[PDB]
Amino acid sequence: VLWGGLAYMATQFGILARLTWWEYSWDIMEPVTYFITYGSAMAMYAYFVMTRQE
Amino acid sequence: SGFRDRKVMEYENRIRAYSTPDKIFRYFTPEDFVRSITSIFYTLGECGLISFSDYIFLTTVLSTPQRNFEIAFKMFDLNGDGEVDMEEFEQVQSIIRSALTTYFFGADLKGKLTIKNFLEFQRKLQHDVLKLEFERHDPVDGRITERQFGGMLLAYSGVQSKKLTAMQRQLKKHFKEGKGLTFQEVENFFTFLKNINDVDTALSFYHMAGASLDKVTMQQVARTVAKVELSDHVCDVVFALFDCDGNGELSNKEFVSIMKQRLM
Amino acid sequence: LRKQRFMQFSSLEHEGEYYMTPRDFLFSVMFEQMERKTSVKKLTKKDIEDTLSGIQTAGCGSTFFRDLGDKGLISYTEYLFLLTILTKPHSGFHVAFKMLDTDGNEMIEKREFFKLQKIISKQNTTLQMRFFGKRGQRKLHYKEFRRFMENLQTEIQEMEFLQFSKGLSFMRKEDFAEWLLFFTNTENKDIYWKNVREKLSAGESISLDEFKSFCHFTTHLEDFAIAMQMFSLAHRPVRLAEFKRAVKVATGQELSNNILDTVFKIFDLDGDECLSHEEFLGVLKNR
Amino acid sequence: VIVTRSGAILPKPVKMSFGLLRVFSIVIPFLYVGTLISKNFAALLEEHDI
Amino acid sequence: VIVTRSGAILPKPVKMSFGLLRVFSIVIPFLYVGTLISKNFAALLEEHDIF
Amino acid sequence: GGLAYMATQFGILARLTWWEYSWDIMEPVTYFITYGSAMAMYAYFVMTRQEYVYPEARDRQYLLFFHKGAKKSRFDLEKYNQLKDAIAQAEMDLKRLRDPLQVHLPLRQ
Amino acid sequence: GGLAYMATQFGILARLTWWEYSWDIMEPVTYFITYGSAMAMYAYFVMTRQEYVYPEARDRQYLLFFHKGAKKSRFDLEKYNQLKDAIAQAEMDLKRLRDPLQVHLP
Ligand SMILES: [Ca+2]
Repeated sequence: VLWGGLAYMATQFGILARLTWWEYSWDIMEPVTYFITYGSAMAMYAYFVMTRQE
Repeated sequence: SGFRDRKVMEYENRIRAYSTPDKIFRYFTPEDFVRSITSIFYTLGECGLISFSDYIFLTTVLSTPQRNFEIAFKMFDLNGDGEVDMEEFEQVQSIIRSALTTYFFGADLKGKLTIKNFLEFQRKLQHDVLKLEFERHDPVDGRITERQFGGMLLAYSGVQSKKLTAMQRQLKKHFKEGKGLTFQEVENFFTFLKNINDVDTALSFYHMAGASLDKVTMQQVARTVAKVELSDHVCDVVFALFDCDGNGELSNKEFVSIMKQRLM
Repeated sequence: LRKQRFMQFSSLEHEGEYYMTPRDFLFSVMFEQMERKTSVKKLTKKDIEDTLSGIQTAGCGSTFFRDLGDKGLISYTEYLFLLTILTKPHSGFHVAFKMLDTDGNEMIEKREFFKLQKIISKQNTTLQMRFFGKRGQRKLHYKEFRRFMENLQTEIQEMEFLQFSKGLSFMRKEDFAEWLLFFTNTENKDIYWKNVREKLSAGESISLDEFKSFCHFTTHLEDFAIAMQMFSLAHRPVRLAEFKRAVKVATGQELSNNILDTVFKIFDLDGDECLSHEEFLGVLKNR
Repeated sequence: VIVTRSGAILPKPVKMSFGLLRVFSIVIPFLYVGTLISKNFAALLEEHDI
Repeated sequence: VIVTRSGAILPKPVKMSFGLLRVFSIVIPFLYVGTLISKNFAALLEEHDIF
Repeated sequence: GGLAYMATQFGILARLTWWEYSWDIMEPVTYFITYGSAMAMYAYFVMTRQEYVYPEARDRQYLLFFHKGAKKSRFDLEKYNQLKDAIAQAEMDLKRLRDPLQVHLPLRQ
Repeated sequence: GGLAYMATQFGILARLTWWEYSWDIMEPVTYFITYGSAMAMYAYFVMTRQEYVYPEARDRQYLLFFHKGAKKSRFDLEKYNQLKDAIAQAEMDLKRLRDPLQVHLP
């Protein structure tokens, strides 16, 4: 899972690379890549609701 | 100079929107009065710090509409005899606290002209200020952009509504063909815009229901009340501009009333 | 929602085409709340002869509605048409005519239906009978139309005179207060009632001419206000004689000092015997 | 921690008096001076860029 | 945290000698080279594909 | 509830930036709302001395609802814990006796 | 005084983003402020071997207020510190002597 966790955070950065640089505009991707950040900081709080430890 | 004066450009606008005349004429007055926006004056053998009483008179030479200033003319004639010199004139000028007198009663200031010349004098002044403003918008081919011809309306109306403000901007989308607006097709409209007071009156039956008469007989009844003709396209953009509700027409609360209250 | 009110005062309907009796209208402009109708009478189609029978004796003068008395064909459209001519001063009169096709009634006959069809897009009348004979006959030019304008204005005005003087040809100076108060609608301000209760002396009265002129003066209210712009911004309160010549050139209708002194005596709460703009005009813009 | 090792319930933890209103007494009168020293700066800086 | 468990007071925590200088004199001159590396890199970058 | 607050905070900034106005006029609020939080956290730490970590910040909030919940319900709490102290204190002593009795080893203290 | 500065940095940027400047002209400043702050929160660690953690970082400041101030008011903290443990030691020695399972005093 640790490796599987990283491999996710290495493809999510791989998705937003192709999309941003040489398939779209950064001004198109950005309003997503703030949400993904906030998406994490939502789950990273949801985990605290389920598990009850930070 | 981005944000240098976009406060004073709005502030002086706010002053010219509603404020006290004291500082308003302190901006000398000789001909600086043209600041009242944002060939008579060649005949202005005036004295720089003329007055603010005449100023009060002056804007009313543009503020009072056509049929009404006849009464101001009559009210000016408390001596009767179709003529009144400075005795009553300069007195009611003093009650608030010269070139016009030299233009009316001659440089001698005594020879009392027929005060019927109050009308024509009112005619050219309304024209000249409108004229000079037309050059301020730089008429290309003697014509200005529909967003300029609509802009001066906003400059005339002096209202703070972001929607119609943007509608003024968005008009190039609604009008990308381009025709240009000549000085005559705008002067006729303002003479109508001057006598608005009677239009809504004449439009009261419509006002009892609304829709401001489908933009065409609007132009037709305009000539009736305004004594002057307008073209078709000139008003189409106006209905296109002030169509805030998007209905394709106007309510009294859409265009007319705002004009009516503008006479403050 | 004037239409909803038109339903209230009216009691004659035909498949929804509510016809107004001449009295309902006069009651709709004099009274404010009246409900005694309880009638759907006109369904029997006596209307088509009811009006035309009675209009043949109509008084063309100031009694064109004080002559029929609740029998006549008044459409909801025409109803509003009276409301607009209710408030027209002399200035708008020619224009109100000129607002119509202005090419003689040959182009103005249809304007009546045009008046009607206008309300449709929005969504045999007594007047049309007096305006166009029977089926679009009479050529009611401006002056002839203007005749109908002023008297009908005078009529609603005149009948109002009796309603406060209680029929008597003379209106107590105290009665004349309520009409002004019913006009300015600032009646809850007891200071004016405090003003009239002592400053006004219960004495002589006011005839119809002095009142009808005053009521007509208010028809030209705006043109007066503009002639008062220079003084209002000057804030100098106006004297009687000044106020006379003012309203003289303003409306063209002279008044009597017996009125305006009371108007002064009631509106000069500042006690300087001079009417500032906020004194008279200020309360007049309450409605 | 809800309860100490003994199982006893920890004391009612102290909330600073008027705190929620004690903090506004500093942030709010400083948001404004956070702004006004921008006006007096932009105008102090306009003479060489925008 | 602040006081020992016995109730005593913690010793004087250490501040390194003039460290506030020790950090400026290493952030500033490396803030400076971080610029210089770019401009020279910008030159070579302009002699090729991107700009 | 905080999750709800954190949920709408992701909607009223989603619709308001794709169907509605734009991105380039939400970002200068997008940023000011994170930095808006960072004060609150710090303000929380100044309000009460904790760095505002959830598994702690919950328990402090929980502890308020308890005392305010108990003090309202009039149920005693001081004498309860003093009882609960006397149990463990007495209990732990009994635990020390396991050495000299079951094992005959000197008592620790 | 922290929250003060942490509020003007919202004030300074409030105006500079809508009123008097653009946002695409003021965004790259807030970033170079974030990545300037998160450098201080590291440089602070190199100066004093701990992280910028509010409770600790407060105390490690608080002490330097204490040892400075106590040095000014001249009282021998070293003695107080020394004298303090013996209390919490002699007392503990007594509680160990009145041990209710280890009869020393009946
Ligand atoms: Ca951005």
